[PDB]
Amino acid sequence: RVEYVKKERAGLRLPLAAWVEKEAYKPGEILAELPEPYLFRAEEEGVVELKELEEGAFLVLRREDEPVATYFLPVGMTPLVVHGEIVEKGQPLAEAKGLLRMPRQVRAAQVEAEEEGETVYLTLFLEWTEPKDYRVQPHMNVVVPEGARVEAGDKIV
Amino acid sequence: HEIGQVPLLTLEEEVELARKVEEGMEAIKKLSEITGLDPDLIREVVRAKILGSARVRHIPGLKETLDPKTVEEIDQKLKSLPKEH
RNA sequence: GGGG
DNA sequence: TATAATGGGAGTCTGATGC
DNA sequence: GCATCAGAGCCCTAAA
Repeated sequence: RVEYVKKERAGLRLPLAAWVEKEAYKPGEILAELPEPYLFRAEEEGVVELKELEEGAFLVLRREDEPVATYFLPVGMTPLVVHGEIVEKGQPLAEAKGLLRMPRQVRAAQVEAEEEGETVYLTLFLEWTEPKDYRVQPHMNVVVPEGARVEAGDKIV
Repeated sequence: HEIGQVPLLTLEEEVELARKVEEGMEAIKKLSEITGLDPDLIREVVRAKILGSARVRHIPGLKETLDPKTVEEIDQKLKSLPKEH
């Protein structure tokens, strides 16, 4: 199993009377607490590319094929869209109910925050590992040790 | 009874050892080029250290009498190689 | 297998 | 020199002396 | 005690 390192910029919008202000979020840390359920809505029109992690999700809007937005859904936020769905500006992507927290496998390095009306929009610099499994057959030998650091192109088996 | 003291190989282990034997021969071939020695002489020197000090004798065809002095001298030329060699 |  | 093959078969009575 | 060993008559014939 190779856990691949991904470092990406993803956005989120929350009420203000519900988000806890921090400069970074460690895995598992509570991001916000909502008094009542809040509907996170699309800020762009596009087709949805949905990427679901172990816990938490990623949502990526693209028009034509150019990605116009990358949103981050923490734990406590249930996607209301399915992969490859057309959305219009303003329709709810995900419901956020109660306490929402960082997933266990994903972090938040730098956190930038803008304030608009009664909501905050987080530009999150997120780092996480996405697992992929490879099967090794009897005539194959693994040439790489447990915990090795590999770049693109390195031989594993 | 003595043969029954070595367990039979699994398909993986059989392939692993076989793999290592082939690779080692290729290594001795390369080690000959780098060093300017004789592939058989190198092979017997490599083999001498693996089996241990127990078995040391002149080998028919090797240019040098293969006594502890020569296996030390030649082993020291092999260990004088750069990390990649 | 026999002879003394 | 290349499917795979991995553990064997078989047949009196004396006295002296060292474990 | 019990096992392991090395002893157990001579010369001759023919057959293999």
